[PDB]
Amino acid sequence: LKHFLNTQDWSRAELDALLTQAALFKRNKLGSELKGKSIALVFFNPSMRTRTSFELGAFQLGGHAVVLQPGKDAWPIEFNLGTVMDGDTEEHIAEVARVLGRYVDLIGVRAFPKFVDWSKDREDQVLKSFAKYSPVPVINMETITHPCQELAHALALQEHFGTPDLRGKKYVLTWTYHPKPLNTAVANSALTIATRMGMDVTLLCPTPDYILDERYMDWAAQNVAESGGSLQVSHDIDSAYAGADVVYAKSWGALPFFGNWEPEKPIRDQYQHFIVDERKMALTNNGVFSHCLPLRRNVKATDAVMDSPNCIAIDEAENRLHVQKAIMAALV
Amino acid sequence: LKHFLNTQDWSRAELDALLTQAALFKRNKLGSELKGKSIALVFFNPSMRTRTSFELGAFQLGGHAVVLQPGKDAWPIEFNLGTVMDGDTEEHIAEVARVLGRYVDLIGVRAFPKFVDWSKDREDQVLKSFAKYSPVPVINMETITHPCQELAHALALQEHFGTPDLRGKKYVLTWTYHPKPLNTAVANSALTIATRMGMDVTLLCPTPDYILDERYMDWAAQNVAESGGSLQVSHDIDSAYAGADVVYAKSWGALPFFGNWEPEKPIRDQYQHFIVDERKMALTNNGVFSHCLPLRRNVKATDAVMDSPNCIAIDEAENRLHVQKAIMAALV
Amino acid sequence: LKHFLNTQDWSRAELDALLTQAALFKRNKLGSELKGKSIALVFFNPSMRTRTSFELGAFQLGGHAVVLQPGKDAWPIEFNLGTVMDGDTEEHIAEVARVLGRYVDLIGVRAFPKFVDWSKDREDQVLKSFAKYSPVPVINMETITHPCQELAHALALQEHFGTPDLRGKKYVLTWTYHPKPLNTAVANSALTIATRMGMDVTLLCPTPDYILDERYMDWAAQNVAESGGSLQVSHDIDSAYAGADVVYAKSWGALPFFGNWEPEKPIRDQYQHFIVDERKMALTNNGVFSHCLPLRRNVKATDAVMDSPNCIAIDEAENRLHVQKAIMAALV
Ligand SMILES: CC(=O)N[C@@H](CCCNC(=O)CP(=O)(O)O)C(=O)O
Ligand SMILES: CC(=O)N[C@@H](CCCNC(=O)CP(=O)(O)O)C(=O)O
Ligand SMILES: CC(=O)N[C@@H](CCCNC(=O)CP(=O)(O)O)C(=O)O
Repeated sequence: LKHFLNTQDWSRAELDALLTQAALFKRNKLGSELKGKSIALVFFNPSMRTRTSFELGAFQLGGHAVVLQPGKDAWPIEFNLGTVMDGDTEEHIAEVARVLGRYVDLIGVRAFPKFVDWSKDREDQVLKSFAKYSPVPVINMETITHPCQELAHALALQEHFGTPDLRGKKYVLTWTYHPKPLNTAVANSALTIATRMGMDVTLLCPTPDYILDERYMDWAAQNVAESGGSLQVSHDIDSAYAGADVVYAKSWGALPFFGNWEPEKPIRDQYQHFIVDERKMALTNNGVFSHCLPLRRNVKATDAVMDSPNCIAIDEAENRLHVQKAIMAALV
Repeated sequence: LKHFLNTQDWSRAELDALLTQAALFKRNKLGSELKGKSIALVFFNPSMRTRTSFELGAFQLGGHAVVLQPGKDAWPIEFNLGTVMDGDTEEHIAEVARVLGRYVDLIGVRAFPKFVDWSKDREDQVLKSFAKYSPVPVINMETITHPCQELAHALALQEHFGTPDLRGKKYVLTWTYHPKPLNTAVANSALTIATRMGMDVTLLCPTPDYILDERYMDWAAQNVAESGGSLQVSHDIDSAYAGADVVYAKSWGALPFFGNWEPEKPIRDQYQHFIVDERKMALTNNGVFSHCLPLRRNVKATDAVMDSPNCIAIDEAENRLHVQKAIMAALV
Repeated sequence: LKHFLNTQDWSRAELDALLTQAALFKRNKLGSELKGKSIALVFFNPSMRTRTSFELGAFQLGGHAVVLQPGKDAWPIEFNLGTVMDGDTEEHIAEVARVLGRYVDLIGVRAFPKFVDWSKDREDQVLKSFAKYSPVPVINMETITHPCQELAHALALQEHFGTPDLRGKKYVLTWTYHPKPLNTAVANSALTIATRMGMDVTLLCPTPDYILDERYMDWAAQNVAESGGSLQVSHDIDSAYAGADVVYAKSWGALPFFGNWEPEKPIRDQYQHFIVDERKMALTNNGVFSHCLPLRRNVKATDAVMDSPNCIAIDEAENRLHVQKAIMAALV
């Protein structure tokens, strides 16, 4: 059974076919690819774009999305095997995925890490469990990676440069400030897709403590080798932005401080100057800027940057709708 | 771009066309005016009728409504300009409205005042922000006015009297008791639509402290002058109800006590006799009674009044569905 | 007006027609029985299967379900008559049911007992109120009985034995452990449907304190007399399971301890050995096992039992979709 858990699992030809189908759906939004079909959107965390885009996408293709929120409207789910369920969990994922599999044709899942132990969060237990027990295709709506965002981001870049080939472009994935420590998912996905696209990638962050999990650094290295791009970690803002064609900002908490955020709070607080402003964007090569949203203005990016004609964040957000429809159509 | 923020913004011919389209939809509920289209219903406060009527209306016209609840399922939104977003707000309305504008064809918004500072609440910031940044038509699902309710109310009155012309009718908008201070929205809208319809309007309330914001008193005066009706503020129950053709009850907190409700609590508590009972309705001219709902029985109106054949509250509530479909069809 | 509040209210011929229509819908899932129609699913308690199955069922039949959650998204409702609504309740069921009746064609309701006074919970006030004031058919989505579950359960049994006639089969409805006291609804429904099907039923529970309310014991006795089966209460595990063809587990709090759960906590804690494991299932006559879900593994049933080919819980859960579509089609 084929799922969409990570782009890294898909071949380039498959990914390209997805992006092309996405571009096609953007031209002809109404279709019958999901006529009489349905998808269960299981959210363990908040969402505005994801929930809206998937719901509308199912509708535009003649299908129906059922939005569920365990612990809110649906019952809380257990994921550990062989444990004695006497805690807050009412039922086990083995039952949930099998039942849903009798109702819907597709299952989307969103589950952020708990932020207490990266060792456990990095295992992607929720997503894997759904993929393991579900008799129907599973779609990652963001767990520790965000493959749907990668494709929306990629398509938006191809549309901006007027070509499917982004090789050679200088891509800067930069960390930015935020009062609280966030999921690395989007950062991990950006690194993954930018290198898979064969761009010259620079991971710009404050200190080595903010470097992404080895898993994704390794995925990127393997991708660079296969696509002809390049990977590089930098802590110097000015040299990073220099001549950049793309600047993708995202904030995340240092992995080494998982479950121990108190001491890392004073650490990030002294780097809020990583905020993407006009000055830093001025060093780029008339580069485009984007963020996955939700973004806090004057914290992650200044108002000027967000309103500049070079910010393609809205286009990228719109593309979430088109690429997800391509993914559902492919899996169905 | 044309929005439906307040009936006061629309011409009489436009309003009449809306009410007639509403009456038409009531006869033929299924249509294709919204085929393949969608509306984002953004609720910042609870709702039963509004959410249900809009959702079904979109469905009956071949479209789809996506229900969102910032702070609940969607991310909390910021509205102030140029501020440093380091508080509870994750993203700015500028982004939210622009993103939604890439997904849906219409945006409905419901946001009650915060009840801390009327000076700020009366600015209708949420609604205006959506209308400002949204590339698609915005619909007021109740903020400080409730235009959708005005039309449902108006249509129900025209159907009751068997005519579109309500000029000459004596209309009594009366305050009623409630343990807590409420939004003036419905009261403001009633005053607005009743005068726009050219009726002889009497705003019956306990003391001058309960008179509506000048903005709406002025809208009503201008409406009276243009339609040939009349406006009047009264604090005497018996003289108000006398010979009335319509009695519309609603409770609201005194504007002068915004952000300082403690001292106004003992003030309303001594006027719970404003409750619409058989006695007061007996003074009317076989007048009809209505309320926007949700209504607390034996507090705002007695059981007898609510069950009398003269209560048209259910009909008015049903009409929310029909007029809103007319509004969406017109804006699309 | 015909509602679906309990199977006990329906004749055998009607019930059989429902199960047959259900089997038919399972073969041809898409239809037009609810084209342009809608159902309001009012949930006062959590749900995953019920909400999903009804929502999809409405969609597959060309209709639309509107999901509501009083106190969450919709306004809190009052049910007592003639009371002064100055509490947490904003509106009365008389208004709610009448309004909904102007919007939707069907009303589903889910409302578990409050667990403070069985004398009040057993009156089924919410369900009855909706059925009383609603101008359109009402469907029990589980209150103190769960008729939709009975039919899903019944159909699954008929499919398992390859016949509509389950007379003669030995049916064991057994109590099982759970850290907290639960609703007896499913247990009451199982007893009701198993006897209505004319099986030899044994209610296996720890002590006489766990025997179901007389109402359902009496329904079962009347059913046994009419169908030719048999009813029996047992407290001995081994003799109960012996030669059983069906084993339906469910946990519930002792009725005599309603509103006084502290002393019954230590009572159930000494019977967690009622958990359906391989040993007990080994005594059966190659009997099938099922549970309504959500089920806690290793608490209500061991992992081995849940994964055995004799567990038909997933099939039964799937059938919720098919029988509910038959019910809606019949009531519409
Ligand atoms: C700060 C926070 O917790 N945010 C998420 C945003 C994920 C990307 N954003 C989306 O997928 C858009 P939506 O569907 O509206 O959430 C994160 O940092 O991982
Ligand atoms: C007491 C309270 O906060 N209520 C609101 C009711 C608004 C009119 N009522 C509606 O639009 C009906 P629904 O969509 O179900 O809320 C108010 O007083 O402004
Ligand atoms: C422990 C608990 O409170 N549970 C309920 C389950 C009812 C049957 N189960 C269902 O109808 C499935 P769903 O629609 O997902 O709830 C009870 O014991 O009465």
